Amino acid sequence: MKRTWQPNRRKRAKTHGFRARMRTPGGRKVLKRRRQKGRWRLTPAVRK
Amino acid sequence: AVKKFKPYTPSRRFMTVADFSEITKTEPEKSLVKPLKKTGGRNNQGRITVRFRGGGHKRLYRIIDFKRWDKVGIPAKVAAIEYDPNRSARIALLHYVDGEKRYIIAPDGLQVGQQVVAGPDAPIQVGNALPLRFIPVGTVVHAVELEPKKGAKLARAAGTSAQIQGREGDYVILRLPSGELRKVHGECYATVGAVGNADHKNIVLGKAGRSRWLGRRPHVRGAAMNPVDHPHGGGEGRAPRGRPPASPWGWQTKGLKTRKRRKPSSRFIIARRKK
RNA sequence: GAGCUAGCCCUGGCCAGGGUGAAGCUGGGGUGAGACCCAGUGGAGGCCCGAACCGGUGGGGGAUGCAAACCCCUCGGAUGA
RNA sequence: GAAUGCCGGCAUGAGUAACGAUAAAGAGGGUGAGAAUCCCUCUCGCCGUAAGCCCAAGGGUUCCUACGCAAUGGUCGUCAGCGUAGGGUUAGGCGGGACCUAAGGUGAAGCCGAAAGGCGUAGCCGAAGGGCAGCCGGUUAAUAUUCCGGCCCUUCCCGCAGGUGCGAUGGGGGGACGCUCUAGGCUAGGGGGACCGGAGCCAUGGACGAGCCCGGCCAGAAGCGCAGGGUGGGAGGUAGGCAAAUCCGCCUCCCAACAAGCUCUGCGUGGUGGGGAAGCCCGGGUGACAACCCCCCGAAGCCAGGGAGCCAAGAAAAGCCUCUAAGCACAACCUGCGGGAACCCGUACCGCAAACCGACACAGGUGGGCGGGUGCAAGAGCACUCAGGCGCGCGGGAGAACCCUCGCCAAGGAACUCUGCAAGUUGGCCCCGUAACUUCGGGAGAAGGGGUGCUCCCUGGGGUGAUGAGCCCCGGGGAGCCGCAGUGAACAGGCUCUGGCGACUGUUUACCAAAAACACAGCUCUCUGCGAACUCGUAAGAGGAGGUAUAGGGAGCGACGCUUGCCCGGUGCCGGAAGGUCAAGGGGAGGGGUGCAAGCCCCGAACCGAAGCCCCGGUGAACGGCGGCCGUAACUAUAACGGUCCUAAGGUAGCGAAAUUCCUUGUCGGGUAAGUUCCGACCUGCACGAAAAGCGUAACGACCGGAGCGCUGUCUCGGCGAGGGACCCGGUGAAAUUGAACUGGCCGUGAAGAUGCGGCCUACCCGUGGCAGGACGAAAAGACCCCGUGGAGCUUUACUGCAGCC
RNA sequence: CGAUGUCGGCUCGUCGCAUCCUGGGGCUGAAGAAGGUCCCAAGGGUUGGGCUGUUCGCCCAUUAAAGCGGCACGCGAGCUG
RNA sequence: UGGGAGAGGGUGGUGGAAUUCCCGGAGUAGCGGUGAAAUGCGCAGAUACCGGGAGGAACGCCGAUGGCGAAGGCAGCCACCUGGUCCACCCGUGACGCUGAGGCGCGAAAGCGUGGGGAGCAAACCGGAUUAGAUACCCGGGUAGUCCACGCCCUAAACG
RNA sequence: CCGAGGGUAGGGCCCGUGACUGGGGCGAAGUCGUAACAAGGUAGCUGUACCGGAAGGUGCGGCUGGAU
Ligand SMILES: [K+]
Ligand SMILES: [Mg+2]
Ligand SMILES: [Mg+2]
Ligand SMILES: [Mg+2]
Ligand SMILES: [Mg+2]
Ligand SMILES: [Mg+2]
Ligand SMILES: [Mg+2]
Ligand SMILES: [Mg+2]
Ligand SMILES: [Mg+2]
Ligand SMILES: [Mg+2]
Ligand SMILES: [Mg+2]
Ligand SMILES: [Mg+2]
Ligand SMILES: [Mg+2]
Ligand SMILES: [Mg+2]
Ligand SMILES: [Mg+2]
Ligand SMILES: [Mg+2]
Ligand SMILES: [Mg+2]
Ligand SMILES: [Mg+2]
Ligand SMILES: [Mg+2]
Ligand SMILES: [Mg+2]
Ligand SMILES: [Mg+2]
Ligand SMILES: [Mg+2]
Ligand SMILES: [Mg+2]
Ligand SMILES: [Mg+2]
Ligand SMILES: [Mg+2]
Ligand SMILES: [Mg+2]
Ligand SMILES: [Mg+2]
Ligand SMILES: [Mg+2]
Ligand SMILES: [Mg+2]
Ligand SMILES: [Mg+2]
Ligand SMILES: [Mg+2]
Ligand SMILES: [Mg+2]
Ligand SMILES: [Mg+2]
Ligand SMILES: [Mg+2]
Ligand SMILES: [Mg+2]
Ligand SMILES: [Mg+2]
Ligand SMILES: [Mg+2]
Ligand SMILES: [Mg+2]
Ligand SMILES: [Mg+2]
Ligand SMILES: [Mg+2]
Ligand SMILES: [Mg+2]
Ligand SMILES: [Mg+2]
Ligand SMILES: [Mg+2]
Ligand SMILES: [Mg+2]
Ligand SMILES: [Mg+2]
Ligand SMILES: [Mg+2]
Ligand SMILES: [Mg+2]
Ligand SMILES: [Mg+2]
Ligand SMILES: [Mg+2]
Ligand SMILES: [Mg+2]
Ligand SMILES: [Mg+2]
Ligand SMILES: [Mg+2]
Ligand SMILES: [Mg+2]
Ligand SMILES: [Mg+2]
Ligand SMILES: [Mg+2]
Ligand SMILES: [Mg+2]
Ligand SMILES: [Mg+2]
Ligand SMILES: [Mg+2]
Ligand SMILES: [Mg+2]
Ligand SMILES: [Mg+2]
Ligand SMILES: [Mg+2]
Ligand SMILES: [Mg+2]
Ligand SMILES: [Mg+2]
Ligand SMILES: [Mg+2]
Ligand SMILES: [Mg+2]
Ligand SMILES: [Mg+2]
Ligand SMILES: [Mg+2]
Ligand SMILES: [Mg+2]
Ligand SMILES: [Mg+2]
Ligand SMILES: [Mg+2]
Ligand SMILES: [Mg+2]
Ligand SMILES: [Mg+2]
Ligand SMILES: [Mg+2]
Ligand SMILES: [Mg+2]
Ligand SMILES: [Mg+2]
Ligand SMILES: [Mg+2]
Ligand SMILES: [Mg+2]
Ligand SMILES: [Mg+2]
Ligand SMILES: [Mg+2]
Ligand SMILES: [Mg+2]
Ligand SMILES: [Mg+2]
Ligand SMILES: [Mg+2]
Ligand SMILES: [Mg+2]
Ligand SMILES: [Mg+2]
Ligand SMILES: [Mg+2]
Ligand SMILES: [Mg+2]
Ligand SMILES: [Mg+2]
Ligand SMILES: [Mg+2]
Ligand SMILES: [Mg+2]
Ligand SMILES: [Mg+2]
Ligand SMILES: [Mg+2]
Ligand SMILES: [Mg+2]
Ligand SMILES: [Mg+2]
Ligand SMILES: [Mg+2]
Ligand SMILES: [Mg+2]
Ligand SMILES: [Mg+2]
Ligand SMILES: [Mg+2]
Ligand SMILES: [Mg+2]
Ligand SMILES: [Mg+2]
Ligand SMILES: [Mg+2]
Ligand SMILES: [Mg+2]
Ligand SMILES: [Mg+2]
Ligand SMILES: [Mg+2]
Ligand SMILES: [Mg+2]
Ligand SMILES: [Mg+2]
Ligand SMILES: [Mg+2]
Ligand SMILES: [Mg+2]
Ligand SMILES: [Mg+2]
Ligand SMILES: [Mg+2]
Ligand SMILES: [Mg+2]
Ligand SMILES: [Mg+2]
Ligand SMILES: [Mg+2]
Ligand SMILES: [Mg+2]
Ligand SMILES: [Mg+2]
Ligand SMILES: [Mg+2]
Ligand SMILES: [Mg+2]
Ligand SMILES: [Mg+2]
Ligand SMILES: [Mg+2]
Ligand SMILES: [Mg+2]
Ligand SMILES: [Mg+2]
Ligand SMILES: [Mg+2]
Ligand SMILES: [Mg+2]
Ligand SMILES: [Mg+2]
Ligand SMILES: [Mg+2]
Ligand SMILES: [Mg+2]
Ligand SMILES: [Mg+2]
Ligand SMILES: [Mg+2]
Ligand SMILES: [Mg+2]
Ligand SMILES: [Mg+2]
Ligand SMILES: [Mg+2]
Ligand SMILES: [Mg+2]
Ligand SMILES: [Mg+2]
Ligand SMILES: [Mg+2]
Ligand SMILES: [Mg+2]
Ligand SMILES: [Mg+2]
Ligand SMILES: [Mg+2]
Ligand SMILES: [Mg+2]
Ligand SMILES: [Mg+2]
Ligand SMILES: [Mg+2]
Ligand SMILES: [Mg+2]
Ligand SMILES: [Mg+2]
Ligand SMILES: [Mg+2]
Ligand SMILES: [Mg+2]
Ligand SMILES: [Mg+2]
Ligand SMILES: [Mg+2]
Ligand SMILES: [Mg+2]
Ligand SMILES: [Mg+2]
Ligand SMILES: [Mg+2]
Ligand SMILES: [Mg+2]
Ligand SMILES: [Mg+2]
Ligand SMILES: [Mg+2]
Ligand SMILES: [Mg+2]
Ligand SMILES: [Mg+2]
Ligand SMILES: [Mg+2]
Ligand SMILES: [Mg+2]
Ligand SMILES: [Mg+2]
Ligand SMILES: [Mg+2]
Ligand SMILES: [Mg+2]
Ligand SMILES: [Mg+2]
Ligand SMILES: [Mg+2]
Ligand SMILES: [Mg+2]
Ligand SMILES: [Mg+2]
Ligand SMILES: [Mg+2]
Ligand SMILES: [Mg+2]
Ligand SMILES: [Mg+2]
Ligand SMILES: [Mg+2]
Ligand SMILES: [Mg+2]
Ligand SMILES: [Mg+2]
Ligand SMILES: [Mg+2]
Ligand SMILES: [Mg+2]
Ligand SMILES: [Mg+2]
Ligand SMILES: [Mg+2]
Ligand SMILES: [Mg+2]
Ligand SMILES: [Mg+2]
Ligand SMILES: [Mg+2]
Ligand SMILES: [Mg+2]
Ligand SMILES: [Mg+2]
Ligand SMILES: [Mg+2]
Ligand SMILES: [Mg+2]
Ligand SMILES: [Mg+2]
Ligand SMILES: [Mg+2]
Ligand SMILES: [Mg+2]
Ligand SMILES: [Mg+2]
Ligand SMILES: [Mg+2]
Ligand SMILES: [Mg+2]
Ligand SMILES: [Mg+2]
Ligand SMILES: [Mg+2]
Ligand SMILES: [Mg+2]
Ligand SMILES: [Mg+2]
Ligand SMILES: [Mg+2]
Ligand SMILES: [Mg+2]
Ligand SMILES: [Mg+2]
Ligand SMILES: [Mg+2]
Ligand SMILES: [Mg+2]
Ligand SMILES: [Mg+2]
Ligand SMILES: [Mg+2]
Ligand SMILES: [Mg+2]
Ligand SMILES: [Mg+2]
Ligand SMILES: [Mg+2]
Ligand SMILES: [Mg+2]
Ligand SMILES: [Mg+2]
Ligand SMILES: [Mg+2]
Ligand SMILES: [Mg+2]
Ligand SMILES: [Mg+2]
Ligand SMILES: [Mg+2]
Ligand SMILES: [Mg+2]
Ligand SMILES: [Mg+2]
Ligand SMILES: [Mg+2]
Ligand SMILES: [Mg+2]
Ligand SMILES: [Mg+2]
Ligand SMILES: [Mg+2]
Ligand SMILES: [Mg+2]
Ligand SMILES: [Mg+2]
Ligand SMILES: [Mg+2]
Ligand SMILES: [Mg+2]
Ligand SMILES: [Mg+2]
Ligand SMILES: [Mg+2]
Ligand SMILES: [Mg+2]
Ligand SMILES: [Mg+2]
Ligand SMILES: [Mg+2]
Ligand SMILES: [Mg+2]
Ligand SMILES: [Mg+2]
Ligand SMILES: [Mg+2]
Ligand SMILES: [Mg+2]
Ligand SMILES: [Mg+2]
Ligand SMILES: [Mg+2]
Ligand SMILES: [Mg+2]
Ligand SMILES: [Mg+2]
Ligand SMILES: [Mg+2]
Ligand SMILES: [Mg+2]
Ligand SMILES: [Mg+2]
Ligand SMILES: [Mg+2]
Ligand SMILES: [Mg+2]
Ligand SMILES: [Mg+2]
Ligand SMILES: [Mg+2]
Ligand SMILES: [Mg+2]
Ligand SMILES: [Mg+2]
Ligand SMILES: [Mg+2]
Ligand SMILES: [Mg+2]
Ligand SMILES: [Mg+2]
Ligand SMILES: [Mg+2]
Ligand SMILES: [Mg+2]
Ligand SMILES: [Mg+2]
Ligand SMILES: [Mg+2]
Ligand SMILES: [Mg+2]
Ligand SMILES: [Mg+2]
Ligand SMILES: [Mg+2]
Ligand SMILES: [Mg+2]
Ligand SMILES: [Mg+2]
Ligand SMILES: [Mg+2]
Ligand SMILES: [Mg+2]
Ligand SMILES: [Mg+2]
Ligand SMILES: [Mg+2]
Ligand SMILES: [Mg+2]
Ligand SMILES: [Mg+2]
Ligand SMILES: [Mg+2]
Ligand SMILES: [Mg+2]
Ligand SMILES: [Mg+2]
Ligand SMILES: [Mg+2]
Ligand SMILES: [Mg+2]
Ligand SMILES: [Mg+2]
Ligand SMILES: [Mg+2]
Ligand SMILES: [Mg+2]
Ligand SMILES: [Mg+2]
Ligand SMILES: [Mg+2]
């Protein structure tokens, strides 16, 4: 049947992307924390 | 004269439509339409604030002239009577001798080809607009400004009218569509005559699809819900109210007056409504 | 977190074929004039049958499955909410 | 040593289930150490509104080639979407950007918020919508509307020439629009030809033929032809389109009006460039100087911004045209021609799937376009087939039980069973014919029947064409032929009567309920005078609504018909400028602390003092409620009638053993051989009853009862047969579970149901296929139940608060 | 209670005997025939249907007879639901 | 042809009396109702009086033993539209007539449907009295209805 | 071919019968009340509507076949 993951590059970048995170207190904390944690990617990869 | 249908579907048995016979133009004046932003009942938060709205036919808004004192003394010709989907009344297209074109709502009896005019000296004729002080007591009247130069506010729906009943200082007494007796300032403009298309009220939508075409989505009785949803929700089997009938938000809904008490305009309502 | 799902907004797309034959129109009759009747024209409808499409009624299978809801047969809607 | 402990390793089950659609295989020849599985050939089967082809999304090198086979591949592997390497994606015209705006998002102005932040006009962003210039063929192992060829085209820059009041982010026009139906003319596509071109062919009884087989085009600028779309012309006035305006709007006059003219597309033609089958031979070469013609069918596509009708009344902005303003008229713009200039990103490949979403090469899911032929009334249905693509990545045998999917069945025909569950029956088209009832539409495909193939003859109309031939479409009659059977295969209702519920089409518990539940038109009550009420928000601000009482919110009822009785004492809501109570506050009688005192300080009576409450009224489609006992008639029985107690008032009409009836299978009637169900009645209604509506109701229903006809493997009552498994052999090889086990029966005993204790009995050791009685078998720390001063949802006249409102 | 699945039906039986029938008997208010009642006896047998989920029961038509109980109200790792 | 009388019909408008309600004023201890009363209304200021206003319905006197219409029926006043009818003259047509099964139209009240309207009146209903009872008569309330438009109903002691 | 008739199916009309139900007629001495006849003690009658154990009552409009 129809599953829950329906990839969509525009939806991925616009929802979880770098610029969505920086435009919001919570998202900037998500960036702060993933940097402190030393994540290799701060943001989901989408090819655009 | 509402038009019936033969019962050749279950829904056509009761469905009635307007006759549209007063209509002489069937596409709007391009320079007077603009897109009507459909809301679904949602405010600027995205939140539903008026339940069960949405999904009705697309409409363009006809810009209507509810002032009519921008062009005092300039006569106009009535060029057409058109369908307006944004109101119950029909609208009338006016050609001013200016060349300027404007929509007013079509009073009852207005005939294509006649002239109308606005101002303190206008004849007392169906279609004409005067400040209230110059309209003779007894006159049936519509599209009544409620405060000078703020725009026509009262008696705009199909068939409605206000009657001038008397005068008192700067104010005149109106019997509003609802029966209420209210002082309105004399400088407030009104238009002579009742609003047209009085058969509107006798339309029988006939089926649920018709409500859907108007942007009306199904209304769910609180008695059909659960207690998390509504004061009337719950109960094994069917259930009477079991408490004073209440809204979704808890407040009582049979009799409870809701006009704010200390409202400055109370000094101007003479007698609350009738019937 | 509304890339699932629920609702709404904006902008596009889709619905083989067959059937029924509303109003109106025209003519004929009718009458004081009419209502009205008749025939032709017409092509209405949350109209009918049925694919796509959307469903999920009953039964059988499946039950460490092909599948964490599927398969077969059957069945509902299919110009409309 | 235990924690259903944690991490890891390794066992058991077991060579067991399984190896993922039952569309299907066989052989020969290659290659290789090795071949059912790789390659080639021939035979066979499967898809063909796809299981083929082209887009988009998503994926991201999987594409092509060489070399490989450890692992991945459910077996094998020499093969591969796998490993290593090399190569491969070429655009002014395709898509997107250097254009436009939609929702929405953002946001100079501005507004609001403890902070964070929330709003918000313009503007900006934002596309699968608007707008915009490339078609046909060739080439690569792999890209191509991109490279090449041929023919076309756009914008920008500069120039030359001609022309003009040139000039805009401003004004105006235009862009610019719905649904259903649809005309004319075309094209796409397809059928046929005795015509043109073609390698060949004559089989096996016949055919050298008007034979078989194959093909008979595609693009194309200007011009012209055809079909359409768009559009009046002139003058005078002018106060409107937030400056101006010759524009546009409005008024008047004149000429034109199915037209014409001008303009723009579509199609045809068109200089020219291409392509070009079968077969034969080895992707290619031939065929081939290939031919490239005629007739017919014909779109849902094109002309298009076409036409008609209808109500629910159908985006915006730019490009573009016109108008003028600053300006500038040496400029500038329009037109024609010439030269120059023309950037960024995508382009491989999969794409209904082994490359996307489902942990898997997963029977699931995934939007748009093309989707050929013949027959079946039509069609995208169905059968078979084209082009094209496949046989589904374990096989070989055997022909047990049993299971699955399937076929048939003597006599019977629902006797099966909770139930005709299931499966039969019926089944398309044509014609005949069709009841109660009805809201006059319907019920209706009611029911029930007859026809249906092929041949010959006569004959009617229509389209194309010419008015004819041909082609093509719709028919009428007559005479016959065959078989068991002519919608001969595939696809295609069983029917009727009678109840309950719900009017109806719709909607719902994604994944155990599709319903009588929700919704629904419609009815009523109620709130709401507009800065509405109401809703979200601390607010600003929104929605309501650019609406205005024929409107908007809330509530109940639920088409329609006939109706909806009595009670306002309690609760609610509505009304009541009196009275009673009533907080802060006003007032200050009268005290008190202190000080030498002026003072300073604290308490404080009457009285005045809001909402609320009390109190007085109203109000039922507001919350709700609508009695008891005893007696009585000239047979009896029963009480129209009476007595009395109580109530705020004692249930009306209608209906009633009911989706409600306890006693109950009430009683009587019907249906049946027989009827706890069903239907119709009766009424002592445990415990109907009038908008939580009452009683009905045509039509409707995958709703739930009862009955009958038809027909059946449901059954008496089972038999046979098919295929896929089960079974045997080769290959690969799990799982839950498991204290250890050397693990029998009875009668007893035992924590009360013993392989394990006692006595007796029986029993050589180990397997395979089967069956499920036990191992209180597995699974899941029982959902029931109780317990915990455990939790959560919900309610209210429980408590106590808060928002909100007064 | 770290689970002993709970009515009825179907299938499949097996057992007890306080015996429904068949066999053998005594007493009889046993003429005969048919019964009544008790004794012995478990070898076998003990029907088909209507109603209801029903067990049971009632009814229809038969019968030699239409027996009563146990087996976790026998039997859901056998089926139904 | 010339004239007449008339509540004949339809439409539009419009006048004054009275009632009820509302607002202001003034005033206070009852009003109302009957056979008598009670319910009811009234110190929260009723009744009685004055002024203002809203609204509906019916038109006093004239008015009659009157008039008109086929009937049912028709009454303030104005205008418009329209019917029947009588008289005069003796002008025109030349029996063109009478009745009339069917058909068609009209048809008081009440009633019904969809809207509107609602002052007074008033089935139902509530209460107070009366009575053995009083589902009546009388009294206080009161909803349909009575009024308008359109569409039905088609009855009558529709009688002379 | 037609054809008595037979069979399948569906209609129409009439007759009988049916739990139960509706009123109607009649029947020496039942119960309730007193609606009409007199102004019948509220003049009666009337078509319609609504209500009530029952006759009846009430509303609307009509008739005199109403008395004084
Ligand atoms: K329980
Ligand atoms: Mg889904
Ligand atoms: Mg889907
Ligand atoms: Mg998605
Ligand atoms: Mg995307
Ligand atoms: Mg996207
Ligand atoms: Mg997206
Ligand atoms: Mg976002
Ligand atoms: Mg982002
Ligand atoms: Mg911050
Ligand atoms: Mg920060
Ligand atoms: Mg990571
Ligand atoms: Mg790094
Ligand atoms: Mg992130
Ligand atoms: Mg109708
Ligand atoms: Mg009709
Ligand atoms: Mg109109
Ligand atoms: Mg516009
Ligand atoms: Mg808006
Ligand atoms: Mg916004
Ligand atoms: Mg709301
Ligand atoms: Mg809404
Ligand atoms: Mg309108
Ligand atoms: Mg409106
Ligand atoms: Mg005012
Ligand atoms: Mg209308
Ligand atoms: Mg209405
Ligand atoms: Mg609408
Ligand atoms: Mg509604
Ligand atoms: Mg509802
Ligand atoms: Mg509920
Ligand atoms: Mg519920
Ligand atoms: Mg919630
Ligand atoms: Mg709550
Ligand atoms: Mg609640
Ligand atoms: Mg409740
Ligand atoms: Mg409930
Ligand atoms: Mg209940
Ligand atoms: Mg419920
Ligand atoms: Mg109930
Ligand atoms: Mg209650
Ligand atoms: Mg409440
Ligand atoms: Mg409130
Ligand atoms: Mg009011
Ligand atoms: Mg369709
Ligand atoms: Mg026709
Ligand atoms: Mg027409
Ligand atoms: Mg339909
Ligand atoms: Mg049909
Ligand atoms: Mg299913
Ligand atoms: Mg589904
Ligand atoms: Mg089935
Ligand atoms: Mg299974
Ligand atoms: Mg499952
Ligand atoms: Mg399936
Ligand atoms: Mg199927
Ligand atoms: Mg079907
Ligand atoms: Mg269809
Ligand atoms: Mg259908
Ligand atoms: Mg230990
Ligand atoms: Mg351990
Ligand atoms: Mg543990
Ligand atoms: Mg562990
Ligand atoms: Mg390790
Ligand atoms: Mg481990
Ligand atoms: Mg291991
Ligand atoms: Mg071991
Ligand atoms: Mg092993
Ligand atoms: Mg092995
Ligand atoms: Mg085993
Ligand atoms: Mg397995
Ligand atoms: Mg498997
Ligand atoms: Mg598997
Ligand atoms: Mg299959
Ligand atoms: Mg095979
Ligand atoms: Mg082979
Ligand atoms: Mg091999
Ligand atoms: Mg090998
Ligand atoms: Mg091969
Ligand atoms: Mg061969
Ligand atoms: Mg095909
Ligand atoms: Mg991937
Ligand atoms: Mg390998
Ligand atoms: Mg190897
Ligand atoms: Mg290998
Ligand atoms: Mg290696
Ligand atoms: Mg492997
Ligand atoms: Mg695999
Ligand atoms: Mg090799
Ligand atoms: Mg690897
Ligand atoms: Mg490549
Ligand atoms: Mg190019
Ligand atoms: Mg571009
Ligand atoms: Mg640039
Ligand atoms: Mg954006
Ligand atoms: Mg953009
Ligand atoms: Mg675009
Ligand atoms: Mg081109
Ligand atoms: Mg190359
Ligand atoms: Mg210019
Ligand atoms: Mg337009
Ligand atoms: Mg438009
Ligand atoms: Mg559009
Ligand atoms: Mg339409
Ligand atoms: Mg072409
Ligand atoms: Mg063809
Ligand atoms: Mg000017
Ligand atoms: Mg075009
Ligand atoms: Mg050559
Ligand atoms: Mg189409
Ligand atoms: Mg078009
Ligand atoms: Mg058009
Ligand atoms: Mg815009
Ligand atoms: Mg200048
Ligand atoms: Mg110059
Ligand atoms: Mg020029
Ligand atoms: Mg650039
Ligand atoms: Mg690039
Ligand atoms: Mg490419
Ligand atoms: Mg698929
Ligand atoms: Mg597709
Ligand atoms: Mg693939
Ligand atoms: Mg997942
Ligand atoms: Mg995996
Ligand atoms: Mg595979
Ligand atoms: Mg797959
Ligand atoms: Mg073909
Ligand atoms: Mg067919
Ligand atoms: Mg295969
Ligand atoms: Mg397949
Ligand atoms: Mg074998
Ligand atoms: Mg199968
Ligand atoms: Mg067969
Ligand atoms: Mg056979
Ligand atoms: Mg048989
Ligand atoms: Mg039978
Ligand atoms: Mg039979
Ligand atoms: Mg049966
Ligand atoms: Mg069932
Ligand atoms: Mg069939
Ligand atoms: Mg019948
Ligand atoms: Mg019939
Ligand atoms: Mg019937
Ligand atoms: Mg019936
Ligand atoms: Mg009918
Ligand atoms: Mg038939
Ligand atoms: Mg025949
Ligand atoms: Mg034949
Ligand atoms: Mg023969
Ligand atoms: Mg069918
Ligand atoms: Mg329902
Ligand atoms: Mg329904
Ligand atoms: Mg119902
Ligand atoms: Mg109904
Ligand atoms: Mg309904
Ligand atoms: Mg439907
Ligand atoms: Mg469900
Ligand atoms: Mg569920
Ligand atoms: Mg659930
Ligand atoms: Mg679920
Ligand atoms: Mg299910
Ligand atoms: Mg359903
Ligand atoms: Mg529901
Ligand atoms: Mg309904
Ligand atoms: Mg209703
Ligand atoms: Mg209403
Ligand atoms: Mg709030
Ligand atoms: Mg705050
Ligand atoms: Mg707004
Ligand atoms: Mg409303
Ligand atoms: Mg409902
Ligand atoms: Mg309901
Ligand atoms: Mg009460
Ligand atoms: Mg009260
Ligand atoms: Mg009360
Ligand atoms: Mg209660
Ligand atoms: Mg109570
Ligand atoms: Mg009643
Ligand atoms: Mg009963
Ligand atoms: Mg009942
Ligand atoms: Mg029930
Ligand atoms: Mg009950
Ligand atoms: Mg019972
Ligand atoms: Mg019972
Ligand atoms: Mg019984
Ligand atoms: Mg019987
Ligand atoms: Mg009884
Ligand atoms: Mg009751
Ligand atoms: Mg209720
Ligand atoms: Mg019904
Ligand atoms: Mg009826
Ligand atoms: Mg019915
Ligand atoms: Mg249904
Ligand atoms: Mg259903
Ligand atoms: Mg049956
Ligand atoms: Mg039967
Ligand atoms: Mg069988
Ligand atoms: Mg077999
Ligand atoms: Mg062997
Ligand atoms: Mg092996
Ligand atoms: Mg392996
Ligand atoms: Mg051991
Ligand atoms: Mg051992
Ligand atoms: Mg052992
Ligand atoms: Mg043993
Ligand atoms: Mg024991
Ligand atoms: Mg034992
Ligand atoms: Mg032992
Ligand atoms: Mg031992
Ligand atoms: Mg021992
Ligand atoms: Mg032992
Ligand atoms: Mg022992
Ligand atoms: Mg033994
Ligand atoms: Mg074995
Ligand atoms: Mg075995
Ligand atoms: Mg076992
Ligand atoms: Mg077992
Ligand atoms: Mg087994
Ligand atoms: Mg145990
Ligand atoms: Mg066991
Ligand atoms: Mg066990
Ligand atoms: Mg489990
Ligand atoms: Mg636990
Ligand atoms: Mg536990
Ligand atoms: Mg548990
Ligand atoms: Mg529970
Ligand atoms: Mg317990
Ligand atoms: Mg406690
Ligand atoms: Mg405790
Ligand atoms: Mg607790
Ligand atoms: Mg337990
Ligand atoms: Mg356990
Ligand atoms: Mg248990
Ligand atoms: Mg367990
Ligand atoms: Mg059985
Ligand atoms: Mg014996
Ligand atoms: Mg025996
Ligand atoms: Mg025995
Ligand atoms: Mg039984
Ligand atoms: Mg039992
Ligand atoms: Mg029983
Ligand atoms: Mg037993
Ligand atoms: Mg025992
Ligand atoms: Mg027991
Ligand atoms: Mg028991
Ligand atoms: Mg048992
Ligand atoms: Mg059992
Ligand atoms: Mg089971
Ligand atoms: Mg069981
Ligand atoms: Mg078990
Ligand atoms: Mg067991
Ligand atoms: Mg007093
Ligand atoms: Mg006083
Ligand atoms: Mg009034
Ligand atoms: Mg004469
Ligand atoms: Mg003469
Ligand atoms: Mg009448
Ligand atoms: Mg009384
Ligand atoms: Mg007395
Ligand atoms: Mg009244
Ligand atoms: Mg008379
Ligand atoms: Mg009397
Ligand atoms: Mg008397
Ligand atoms: Mg009397
Ligand atoms: Mg009365």
